[PDB]
Amino acid sequence: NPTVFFDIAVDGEPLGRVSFELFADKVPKTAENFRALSTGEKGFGYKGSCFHRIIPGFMCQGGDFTRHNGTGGKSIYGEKFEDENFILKHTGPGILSMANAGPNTNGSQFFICTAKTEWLDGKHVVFGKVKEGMNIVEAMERFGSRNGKTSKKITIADCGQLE
Amino acid sequence: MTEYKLVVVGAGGVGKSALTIQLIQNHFVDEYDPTIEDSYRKQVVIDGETCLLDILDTAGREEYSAMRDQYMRTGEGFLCVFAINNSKSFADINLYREQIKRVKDSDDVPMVLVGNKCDLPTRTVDTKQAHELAKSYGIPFIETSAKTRQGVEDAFYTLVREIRQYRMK
Ligand SMILES: CCn1c(-c2cc(N3CCN(C)CC3)cnc2[C@H](C)OC)c2c3cc(ccc31)-c1csc(n1)C[C@H](NC(=O)[C@H]1C[C@@H]1C)C(=O)N1CCC[C@H](N1)C(=O)OCC(C)(C)C2
Ligand SMILES: Nc1nc2c(ncn2[C@@H]2O[C@H](COP(=O)(O)OP(=O)(O)NP(=O)(O)O)[C@@H](O)[C@H]2O)c(=O)[nH]1
Ligand SMILES: [Mg+2]
Repeated sequence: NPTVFFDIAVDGEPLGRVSFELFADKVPKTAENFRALSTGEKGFGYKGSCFHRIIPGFMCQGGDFTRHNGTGGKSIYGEKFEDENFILKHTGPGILSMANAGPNTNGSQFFICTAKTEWLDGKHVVFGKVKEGMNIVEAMERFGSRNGKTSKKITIADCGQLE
Repeated sequence: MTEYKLVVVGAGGVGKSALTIQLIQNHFVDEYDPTIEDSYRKQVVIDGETCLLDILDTAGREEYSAMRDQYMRTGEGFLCVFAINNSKSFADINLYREQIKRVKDSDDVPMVLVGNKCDLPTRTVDTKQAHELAKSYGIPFIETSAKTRQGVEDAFYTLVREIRQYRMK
């Protein structure tokens, strides 16, 4: 399974690095999308994008690199792609899962759980987990709010694939 | 200055946010941007009196219907929105009205029925059906387009008038 990293910044100041294991062995198409978006190798991707919705107690959501407002993003396969499978569940903090607009509408937006969110099981494709830097994700929560609006700009200052 | 707590409810995608953003920000964005929840404040003049509107824009998500009760308790009047091209959203109106009635323990709750998206040519809910539903509730019915602004101020101001009449008693 490949590993990718995000270097997180808060209003342009470094916070730290989060790395993720991507479950290519169970969800290869979905893992590959996130991997390629993390490297930028298709000519577009996560670098420079923000976490537009942070709700403490639930999750941190980001991945809109096209409109930068929470409505955009695109996959490496087209605007949207189908739900690969729902094998993996939202079991607790650190789970990495796809945002969507309903069935079969995966793009680039994703979320990192900060708690168990079992009512999302079967609706969002889980495809990875935080490997290192969960402390960083925990630290991001204070910049969110009940409706998710952030009080500082939380950005992916850099991202890529690790050896 | 009198404050009015308005809550905009209805099925997902009917245009609750588009209506609210038109009122607050005077523009329309043609994007899929589902709401979590948002609160807005706006001062207006209605029938010659300064009113302060506190507007809660809510998510239309059946999977979170239990989360509605808390804001139904606090809200003073409800804009109940359906889309004129979505017959399911028109049926869903009754679920919201029943929930408001049960949470607030009253048949007298200020409400306005709003049929949105009246700029679209292909209508599936006829005005006769909507008028008869509003009449059966004893509440006003207003047709709107958040896209063109048609009826938008009328919908919110009519709801304030319903609250104002309720408070007179
Ligand atoms: C009722 C209030 N509410 C609530 C809610 C729910 C609870 N509980 C439910 C579970 N029980 C057991 C306990 C109580 C408590 N407190 C609140 C909030 C804090 O009260 C304000 C949620 C929510 C989600 C949406 C709308 C309203 C909503 C929504 C609106 S778009 C959406 N979901 C799905 C979202 N697609 C997009 O962004 C699309 C546009 C892009 C392309 C999406 O893929 N993801 C990823 C997964 C998480 C989801 N976003 C999201 O943000 O979930 C927020 C969360 C707080 C987890 C749930
Ligand atoms: N043609 C037209 N489209 C409209 C109108 N009002 C909203 N829309 C469109 O319908 C879609 C849903 O609108 P939106 O206001 O986000 O709906 P909502 O009721 O707030 N949805 P949610 O409950 O998920 O927050 C958007 O694409 C929006 O541009 C309208 O009056 N006319
Ligand atoms: Mg909305």
